[PDB]
Amino acid sequence: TQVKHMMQVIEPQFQRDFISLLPKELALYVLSFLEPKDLLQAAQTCRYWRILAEDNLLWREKCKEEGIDEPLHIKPGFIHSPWKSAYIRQHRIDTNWRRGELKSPKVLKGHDDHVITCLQFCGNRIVSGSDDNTLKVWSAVTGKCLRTLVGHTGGVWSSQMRDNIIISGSTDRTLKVWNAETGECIHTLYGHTSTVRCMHLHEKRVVSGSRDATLRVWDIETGQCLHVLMGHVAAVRCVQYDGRRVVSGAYDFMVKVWDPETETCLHTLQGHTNRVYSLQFDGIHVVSGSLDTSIRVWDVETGNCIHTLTGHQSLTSGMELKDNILVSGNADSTVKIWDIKTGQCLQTLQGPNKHQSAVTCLQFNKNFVITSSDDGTVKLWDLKTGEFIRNLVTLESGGSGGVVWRIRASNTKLVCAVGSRNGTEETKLLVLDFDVDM
Amino acid sequence: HEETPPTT
Amino acid sequence: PSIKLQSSDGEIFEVDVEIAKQSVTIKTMLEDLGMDVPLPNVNAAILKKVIQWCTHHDIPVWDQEFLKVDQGTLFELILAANYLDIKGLLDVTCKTVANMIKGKTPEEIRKTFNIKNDFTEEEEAQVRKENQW
Repeated sequence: TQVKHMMQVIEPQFQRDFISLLPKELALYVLSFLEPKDLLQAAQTCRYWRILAEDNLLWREKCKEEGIDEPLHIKPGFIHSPWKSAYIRQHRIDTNWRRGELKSPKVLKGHDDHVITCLQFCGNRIVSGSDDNTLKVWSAVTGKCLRTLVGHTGGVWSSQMRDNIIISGSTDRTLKVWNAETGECIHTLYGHTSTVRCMHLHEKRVVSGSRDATLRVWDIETGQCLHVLMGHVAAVRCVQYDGRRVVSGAYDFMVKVWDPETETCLHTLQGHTNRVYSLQFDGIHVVSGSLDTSIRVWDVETGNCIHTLTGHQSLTSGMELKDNILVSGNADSTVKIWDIKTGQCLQTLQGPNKHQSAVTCLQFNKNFVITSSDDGTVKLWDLKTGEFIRNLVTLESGGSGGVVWRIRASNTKLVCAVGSRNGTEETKLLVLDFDVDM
Repeated sequence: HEETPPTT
Repeated sequence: PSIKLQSSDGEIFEVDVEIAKQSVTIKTMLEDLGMDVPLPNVNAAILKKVIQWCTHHDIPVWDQEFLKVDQGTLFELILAANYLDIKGLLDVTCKTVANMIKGKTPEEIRKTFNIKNDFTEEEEAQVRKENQW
């Protein structure tokens, strides 16, 4: 009835067109066979068509289509569709990343003359972790440091964040729960006989992997140590925890799948001919990436390798998995997109505007892959075509020591951890903002 | 190569 | 097996029980109400075309030649499909119209549908500012 309302209050002119004379419902039914790019053009033919093409339930569907699940709201006349403004807002954001003028980013100076070893981004809070022994909580909206988490004696190397709870890991073989609001250590977790290297936080439990070859499952609330997973020869490099199984990757070339409650090792995955360094897990598939340049896809329920994906030429550092699409970053300067169902390498992200050194990090979504590198750049790529789009960041020092360690992206901003082993680049975060005004 | 904790 | 329906025109058609029940309206009239199918919103010309489609039964080749007709006949086929409840015809016909809008330039659609740009100088600008691509 938002359209009936519109008709009698605007009272458009008489029209001699098929859809103006069709019963209003059958017109919408015809208008529905169109793609949003068409609806947007159709809305500019006449006032009657503009009114018809603002049917809320026609756009609630185009959003559900494109994975837009919430309407947008704002604060003669027009009755705008919130689903339609929601849809446009997103197409504008996408265009902003893709070809929007790059507004100079907020510079977040900190961790002077040290590395940013781990990075978290939740809502409006950024958490940088460093070998300076400290962690720092920032606002993505203001660029101001709000808390410096001092308490660790060795250097921070792992991190996890839910909501105002921060976990940290260090060379001091302790973990630490923190109040992101009050920068207050609430728990110090003891038990690891080596550096606390990786951690993964499911809900009220974090699993930690250590240089001592063990993992420990901890209770974020109480601070207890629920179990200790023992079976790894070499140090434990990467960990994943879905709440039902722990999957771990060790310098001993092995992937281990645990049932934590029983402290039992359910599977030892054998195949990697070198140290496994990176891991993804979706409750069904384990994906491991090795210093042996291969990536393996295993069935968690049988321990069976399903695919061994080859083609990378060096250490697969970071991986991201999402609905059976996998994206891998490697020291070979290349990023690959894979279909872990079929094993096919969908795309190799290289070309004339490829990375010049190793890929340090990546994020992706249904449209884009964001890659960072020691060449001092952050690149944006078309996930669907594999094509280079543009450099979002280009450190002037990229060729002489400038480096991008790590990136986190939201729908509207990109956070970059930047620095250098040699003074060319003051260490800092860059925060890019791709939001649109509406 | 890349960053890693110092060996103890 | 064959049933009888009479158009608003007054012409009664002979149609097999099975080709006619592709319309839920005629099906409801035949089984639940027991009638000689009075169809007051369909003339004999359009009824003949709807039966031609029904007897032959994402845009099939036969359907694209059948619907290669003047805009008037398309309009009446959409209305008869809605009245008779033939989801098939309704979709094929509505899809055929949307396709005339797919290649889309506001002026190109106006020229194809004989539309008059009733938008004022300022209004048109706001509308393009709004549906900005």
